[PDB]
Amino acid sequence: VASKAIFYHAGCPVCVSAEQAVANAIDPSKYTVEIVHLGTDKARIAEAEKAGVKSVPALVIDGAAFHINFGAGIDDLKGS
Amino acid sequence: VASKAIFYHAGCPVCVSAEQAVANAIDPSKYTVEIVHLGTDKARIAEAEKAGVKSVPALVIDGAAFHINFGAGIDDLKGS
Repeated sequence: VASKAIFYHAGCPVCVSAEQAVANAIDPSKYTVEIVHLGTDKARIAEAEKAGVKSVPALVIDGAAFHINFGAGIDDLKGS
Repeated sequence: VASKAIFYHAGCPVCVSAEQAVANAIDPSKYTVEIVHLGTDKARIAEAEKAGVKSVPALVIDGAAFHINFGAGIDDLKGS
């Protein structure tokens, strides 16, 4: 087993930077990196709200969503 | 490699959270995390600027600065 690290992002440039660097620097041995793309699935947005994802990209560790490099917020994805 | 990750903080509560989770997810066996406290050395603001550190609780990996959940603005600790 390992710790849980859920990485939410919408595929934004800033998100790619965090994914490529930080999310790849994290080893699946200690932390299971679960990347969730919000740039297509609008149903998972409701999940992000409750996960603690208020911006992207967000690294949810133990429930705490660390928003690494503010590219877009969840409000920016929340049109109507 | 064993390049260092430069973590700038200011003693704020957010520093602790980032240090506990993120700074252990990126262990020194991969990247040596260097804890830089601007609360101790104030003349290091000029260094942070050139490093790319626009805000505290943030880490610089191989040169790329990533702000963890946006800790505190560097200009919040600075006047003019």
